[PDB]
Amino acid sequence: SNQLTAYTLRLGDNCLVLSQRLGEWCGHAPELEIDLALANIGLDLLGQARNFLSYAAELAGEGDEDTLAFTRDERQFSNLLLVEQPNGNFADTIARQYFIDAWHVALFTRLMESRDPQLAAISAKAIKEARYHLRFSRGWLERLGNGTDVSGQKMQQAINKLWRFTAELFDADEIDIALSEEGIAVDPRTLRAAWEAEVFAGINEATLNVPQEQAYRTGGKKGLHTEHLGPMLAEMQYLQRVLPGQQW
Amino acid sequence: SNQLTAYTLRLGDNCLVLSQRLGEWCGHAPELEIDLALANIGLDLLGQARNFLSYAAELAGEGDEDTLAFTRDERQFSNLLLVEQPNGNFADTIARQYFIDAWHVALFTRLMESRDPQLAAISAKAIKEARYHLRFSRGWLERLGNGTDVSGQKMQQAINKLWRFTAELFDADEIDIALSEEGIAVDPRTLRAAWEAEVFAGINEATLNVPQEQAYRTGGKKGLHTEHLGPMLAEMQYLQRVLPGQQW
Amino acid sequence: MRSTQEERFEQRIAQETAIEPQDWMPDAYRKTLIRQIGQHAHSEIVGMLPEGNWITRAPTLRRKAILLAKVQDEAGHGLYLYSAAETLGCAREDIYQKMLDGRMKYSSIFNYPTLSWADIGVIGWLVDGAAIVNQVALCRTSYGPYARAMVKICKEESFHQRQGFEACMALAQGSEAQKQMLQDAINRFWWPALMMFGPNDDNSPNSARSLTWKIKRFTNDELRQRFVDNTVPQVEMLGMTVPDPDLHFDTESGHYRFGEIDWQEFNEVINGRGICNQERLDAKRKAWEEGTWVREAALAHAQK
Amino acid sequence: MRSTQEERFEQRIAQETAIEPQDWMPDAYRKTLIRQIGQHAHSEIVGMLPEGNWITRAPTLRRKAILLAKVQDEAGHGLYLYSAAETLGCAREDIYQKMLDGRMKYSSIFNYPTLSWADIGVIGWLVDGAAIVNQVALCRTSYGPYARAMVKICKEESFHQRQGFEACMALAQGSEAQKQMLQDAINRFWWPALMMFGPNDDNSPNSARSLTWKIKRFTNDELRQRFVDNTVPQVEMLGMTVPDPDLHFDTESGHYRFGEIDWQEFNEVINGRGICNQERLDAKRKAWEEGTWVREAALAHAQK
Ligand SMILES: C[C@H](O)CC(=O)SCCNC(=O)CCNC(=O)[C@H](O)C(C)(C)COP(=O)(O)OP(=O)(O)OC[C@H]1O[C@@H](n2cnc3c(N)ncnc32)[C@H](O)[C@@H]1OP(=O)(O)O
Ligand SMILES: C[C@H](O)CC(=O)SCCNC(=O)CCNC(=O)[C@H](O)C(C)(C)COP(=O)(O)OP(=O)(O)OC[C@H]1O[C@@H](n2cnc3c(N)ncnc32)[C@H](O)[C@@H]1OP(=O)(O)O
Repeated sequence: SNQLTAYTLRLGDNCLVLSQRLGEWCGHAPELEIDLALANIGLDLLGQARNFLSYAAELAGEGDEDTLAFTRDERQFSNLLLVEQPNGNFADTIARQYFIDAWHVALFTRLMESRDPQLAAISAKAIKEARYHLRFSRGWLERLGNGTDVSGQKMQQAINKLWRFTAELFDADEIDIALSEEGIAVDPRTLRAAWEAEVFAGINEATLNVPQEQAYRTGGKKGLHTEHLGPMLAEMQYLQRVLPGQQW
Repeated sequence: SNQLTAYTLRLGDNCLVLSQRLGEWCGHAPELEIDLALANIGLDLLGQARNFLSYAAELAGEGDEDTLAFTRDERQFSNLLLVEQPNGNFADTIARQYFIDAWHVALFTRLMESRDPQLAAISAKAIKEARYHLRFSRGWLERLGNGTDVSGQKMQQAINKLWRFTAELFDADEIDIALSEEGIAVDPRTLRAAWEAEVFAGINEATLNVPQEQAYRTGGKKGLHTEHLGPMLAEMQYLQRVLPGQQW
Repeated sequence: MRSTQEERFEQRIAQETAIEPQDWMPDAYRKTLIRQIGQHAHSEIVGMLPEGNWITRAPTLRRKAILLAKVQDEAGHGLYLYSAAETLGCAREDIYQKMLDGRMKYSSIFNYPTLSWADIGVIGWLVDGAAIVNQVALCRTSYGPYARAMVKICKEESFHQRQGFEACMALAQGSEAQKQMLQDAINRFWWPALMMFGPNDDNSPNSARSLTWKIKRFTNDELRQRFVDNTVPQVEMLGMTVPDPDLHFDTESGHYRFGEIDWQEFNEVINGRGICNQERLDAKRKAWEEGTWVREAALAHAQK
Repeated sequence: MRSTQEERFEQRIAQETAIEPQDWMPDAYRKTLIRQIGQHAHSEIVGMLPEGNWITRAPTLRRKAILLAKVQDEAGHGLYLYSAAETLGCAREDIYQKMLDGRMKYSSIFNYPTLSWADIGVIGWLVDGAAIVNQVALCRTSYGPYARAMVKICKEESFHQRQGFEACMALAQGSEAQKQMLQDAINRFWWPALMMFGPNDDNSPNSARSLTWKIKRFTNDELRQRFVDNTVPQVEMLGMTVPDPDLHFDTESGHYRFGEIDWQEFNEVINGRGICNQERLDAKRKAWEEGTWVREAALAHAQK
């Protein structure tokens, strides 16, 4: 149960934290249409976070999505390092979104075959949304990569800047492996082929290069984060920290 | 006593909030010498905040500088709107610093003649530091304003962007007036001549223009802030909010 | 003598025949609608900013999700209004630029800061409540594309306004600190919400023609009175007060009589000198300028 | 046969006659000191970033002020070390650029993230404690400008290290949550602090010459052993533990024997592949590039 709880929480945390980053874009996008699109994606991801976190609380036998989101510190958060990266320019945001949506598609496709019914059901809802997200992010990868000289350069740089964090997408620990052998979780190492098939093709189509740097950054799943997470949590949790134990 | 407490708290809050902004620059300056200088100024201002806040707590008969800094929300904070402005580029930071140091010099010069001994003593320490700050900020105003075309433009824009908040430097309310008639506080309206003599000359010397926009923004002293303060307080207070009532 | 075109138009208006984009219309009618629908669409866009200010800080995931859905809808509504304005021969890109330059207005209410989470529920409740009274009144505006866009918009907005009220109800029934938060948000937003309806009927240069052309179906003062009569019972349901010493029920007239609006403040705000005017326009100008390479990328990709 | 210049130099070193900037020195001696003093100065600069990360979040105004004073001192120490390095004929601007390009190193310890306030007290205590052992050992380094800069630096640093320990003592004597914070910070910083002393005496390419030229007065392992012997009693004073199952007192030798360092991690880190390497250099590169117009302004003003 402890393993299943932690696994579920990781997936919830990935979506929660990325949703937070997308929320910062509200009113700041290059076009009203993009503002609409980012709010929509952030809303889907928030919905997924609520689903995973709710199940995590139910598994643990205490708390709820709000105790989980607002009363854990950065050392207890278990999101991927990729989703806590700063928004940066629009290409930095597109790169991060594309890497994640490609992964979500690969993951949720297989997780809807989980032998855990609730995880399977949550995943069956999330995959429909992840497919929308991937069309949007891949569409923008192509438009920026194969746009102007300027946009092509920014998109390459965005990709290069984020690459080292992709290692964690296929990192497996004992929780992953144990649950995967029970047919409950997906072993993230087995997601590489599908993610690379999508992402390599997408970058190529955009007229860009796959970075040659070997990806090496992990630790988010173990509560070992970059220096970006603490400040995100200060902002996210402030009100709950000031006025704890209330209804809103 | 209530008026004196609020007046003292305003001065403390001005220094605390500006100190917070300067702290963000640490490690990010254009030169190691500038990093040194900004940390130094931020440290002086923090020292002043501790002095004013400590006296404010003593006047109120409860709490201390930490209860004041970490347990008040944005509607209770009484700093000038000018000191909560974002750092922006280096000129934005220099403009904000220069406007404030010129004001501090004018104010503390007169406040060391306060009929309140503790306010007079706090002011006698602060004026020595404010004089250092003014040399630094005015020096950089001149170097940027009368540097390159590029730096000259950025410095003008920085000045223009901040101008509307200077109205609050000479805004007097019933607390100001009542305490000033007792010879305890300085009536901020009477600071205009000295501040304008300094600032008008400095801008001219830098080969820049005094903005023609009539300054119109106030409210910080009444706890009516820009949307910048809330996020600053979330960052500043997080740990204290998470782990209240402890010793550090 | 009116021309036959002019006379026919007045007859169409009198018989409540909706004006469509291909119909003749007085040039002053075309222009006042480009003005009003364009500034209505500008308001949707700017209004995302005070609410967006709290998306990352909302106290529960439920309230955060509700707020994201609202803001996403506002964006969609801006799009509907730009489409409607474009049927009159204007260009979205052009009127948006006039907004950036301060050559066109957006709603006064969006120049006020969100200083607490309660402000968000109060915007959902009072501010959206005022927009609903005004916007439902426009479902019978004389220009068809505008009327039909109002129908669609009003169907969506009133749901969000109900959610705003429920967020305020949570504070009203919560701890003493939450109740004080709500009251303070009301104290700061009450009068600005009243100002959303526009100037008095004595000081409203566009009303003469707008009323005659059935663009405006109720006077600014009429709509504001209805809002006060409808909203005061909602304030009471929350156990809250209105920051108006002169508010009272007048049994003689069957209305709540309320105090004088600060028109000096109103005029400062609509002319760029309110609390957040500079910040709102800086933010949209920054988004436009920094997004330029993105728009140029999309254009260059389309062509290939 | 050594040349007379070479022989005279070896005789100066043996008699502990400080080498000064105008003295002949082997070219390899000049260069290893430009390397070591330059990277020492780089370390001062980069080390401002993990601590700066917490200046705006420190839990009390007292702890915030102490931390600001420390960081201000670090900047000053960087300046002293650049001055000292420049006496050897190098240019600060040039070696700083090599640091930005990853062509020169800075201390491994600064590639680790500050994930809690306890990390700050632990950096003040363990990390500064390790730098003090190493830096006091360099007060008798053979090159005069370097030795004298170490004297000045050590006089200032040991005060800040004492303040770091006191911040850790507050957590150690505080609530259960504060105690757990301290332990977790120790668990994450203990081994990285041990690595500050450098590789084992068997794997240290610069040691042969540095020891012979009395640049290095104690071996990496000797200094690390002294640090462990001195620090373990401080950990005990805090009522804390060391994340080392093999640490034990050996009465036979009179030393604490401790476990094996992860040299694979060490080598990853010093070669740019640690936890924060990319972030640290991005931050300094960003500061340099974005500050360019400021430096060009100062230069153009000076000339007028
Ligand atoms: C996104 C939000 O939900 C949008 C809303 O629904 S807010 C609720 C009010 N509704 C709207 O703003 C949209 C539809 N517009 C209207 O109904 C009308 O334009 C109105 C009632 C706001 C003003 O009436 P109108 O006859 O156009 O102007 P008038 O009464 O003569 O006012 C004089 C000037 O002040 C402007 N004004 C009036 N009230 C204003 C306000 N609250 N904010 C900003 N400007 C205002 C008018 O547009 C006009 O200036 P202009 O000629 O440069 O446009
Ligand atoms: C700002 C901080 O307070 C600075 C500190 O005081 S930290 C404490 C350690 N002291 C210093 O870093 C400053 C003075 N320097 C030294 O004493 C020595 O350079 C040292 C002990 C770090 C390394 O010994 P040295 O003989 O120079 O190198 P060696 O033992 O052969 O190590 C092999 C390589 O790894 C580097 N290295 C060793 N330890 C390192 C570490 N902890 N971090 C980064 N690089 C390290 C060496 O510089 C060398 O590489 P290079 O030839 O490219 O410079």
